[PDB]
Amino acid sequence: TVVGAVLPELKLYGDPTFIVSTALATRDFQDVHHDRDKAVAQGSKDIFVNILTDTGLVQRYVTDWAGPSALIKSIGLRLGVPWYAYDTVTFSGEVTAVNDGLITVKVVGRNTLGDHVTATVELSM
Amino acid sequence: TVVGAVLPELKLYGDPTFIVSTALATRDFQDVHHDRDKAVAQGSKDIFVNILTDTGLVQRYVTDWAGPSALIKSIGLRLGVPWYAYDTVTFSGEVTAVNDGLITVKVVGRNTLGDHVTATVELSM
Amino acid sequence: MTGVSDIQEAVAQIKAAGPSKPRLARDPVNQPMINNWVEAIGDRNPIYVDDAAARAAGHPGIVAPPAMIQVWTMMGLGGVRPKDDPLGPIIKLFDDAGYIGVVATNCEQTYHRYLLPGEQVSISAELGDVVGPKQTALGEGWFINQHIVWQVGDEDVAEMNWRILKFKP
Amino acid sequence: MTGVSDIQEAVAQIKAAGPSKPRLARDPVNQPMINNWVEAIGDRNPIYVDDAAARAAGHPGIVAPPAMIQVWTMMGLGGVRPKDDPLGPIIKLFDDAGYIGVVATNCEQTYHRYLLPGEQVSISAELGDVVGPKQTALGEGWFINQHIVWQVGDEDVAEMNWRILKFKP
Ligand SMILES: [Ca+2]
Ligand SMILES: [Ca+2]
Repeated sequence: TVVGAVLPELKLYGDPTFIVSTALATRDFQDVHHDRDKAVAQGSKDIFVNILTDTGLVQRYVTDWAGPSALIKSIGLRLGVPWYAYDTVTFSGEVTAVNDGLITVKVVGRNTLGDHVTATVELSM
Repeated sequence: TVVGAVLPELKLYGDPTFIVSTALATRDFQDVHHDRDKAVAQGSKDIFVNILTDTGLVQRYVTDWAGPSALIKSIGLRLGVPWYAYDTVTFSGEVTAVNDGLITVKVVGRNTLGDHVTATVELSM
Repeated sequence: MTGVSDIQEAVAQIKAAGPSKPRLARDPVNQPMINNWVEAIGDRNPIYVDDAAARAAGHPGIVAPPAMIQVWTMMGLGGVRPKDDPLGPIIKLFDDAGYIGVVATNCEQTYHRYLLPGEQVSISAELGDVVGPKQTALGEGWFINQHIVWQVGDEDVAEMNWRILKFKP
Repeated sequence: MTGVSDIQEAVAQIKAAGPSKPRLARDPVNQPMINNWVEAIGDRNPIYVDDAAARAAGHPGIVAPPAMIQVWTMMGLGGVRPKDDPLGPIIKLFDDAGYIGVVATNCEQTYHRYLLPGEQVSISAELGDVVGPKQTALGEGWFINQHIVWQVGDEDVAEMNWRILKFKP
């Protein structure tokens, strides 16, 4: 691949089943990802996607494009606006670096509230 | 044990985390056990405890009393009023039969709405 | 098609197809899912989590909770029943006849023996008695029984007879 | 006790205790929990679920998703951190100083290799740089870094550097 190559888009609808099932599949039982009343009590609008799911989706997004042979070396997240129930995050990608067979991808996940997550991913072929 | 023996009481608070975590631990992803808006849309007051969790609690309630050596032979449920978020179910028990080393227990789970579940359990020592 | 004698005939037609072909559980009986379940249910019974303890009560080693039998073969997120599951045709039949509502009324499970981690379960389903029309608190309806058998290989290890009410609201 | 030079001293005191003693994951890397995760995440990468496919890409057999590393050692329902986890003291320190709010800001994970079903992971945590006080959109606060290492036995297999902001709302 080349620097400046853009990954295919991926849009994900954050319905409650998605938010709850991903949080519990990452064994994250914090009430903010499945209990709306506790989320609201703690000052959030609704339940929201957890950080481990962010990591997993970023990983998925890059291997969706790179394919099965890709070896994920690192995933770096800068956390942004919340991904609340019924919001849609759009992942966009751009290759930023290629060197010694080590690829670096900048990933941004955007929803209605703005930039939900910014990610730097390092991988092999 | 003897016919007419009463089991110790067990009260369970159905907070959302309990309702959601038990449903997903029984691999029941129906939206009525974790998505309040879908539950309300389908005519329910709130999310509610699923039937597989009922079965599991009835089992737990009887082995809590009978102990580790008990062999559960059968669990029969007659389904009653819903167990909604924030309602408390009280399990009460009564031994109804003893014969040939086969014990039969009648279990009732009661909450504010009334009889949530009625159960007949058969076990060995 | 049209009416009660026709509903009886359709039920008989579904039954004539016979039980669904055995469907294998996603996973064998396994300790991580046992752990998730006893964690959430709050059942501290030692025999589900401790090999040594699952012997004072007379088992070989850790056994799965009997009430987990249905968990192993749950369809999962977004799963769709196979075509030969009689549940499908029977719901479709009664929905079309106007009995659009549904509630479960009874669930009876029988456990022939305890299962061990590593054992893999299959499920087969058959239509049982279909009774109706009857007048109920929720309206006129038909009570439908389904009979489920779980096997480890060719060994019958558990079953479930459960009943739903399909009704006119 | 009282003030910034004292907060710096307290941070140094926590660091002097050293990293938490390795805590073992509830389960080994295992296929059922991999299945739950790829199911929910919607990642269809064949190497997580098919031994044969986890070889065309060059692995021995099925490998766990790298991003699952933190999942294996999650505390679980109602779990409580051990006393030697520096996270505890550091939150307590800043809460008492009035920096009662918290948000995560950065999470960086490094994967030295892929893990295989059956491998069992341990986790150790250490306090990294603590920087403050700083003026932020959420108010005055301190940025706290924590450094996590995962091992299979004595082999370093992954790490996480993550950062939180403890602030006055
Ligand atoms: Ca049988
Ligand atoms: Ca390292």
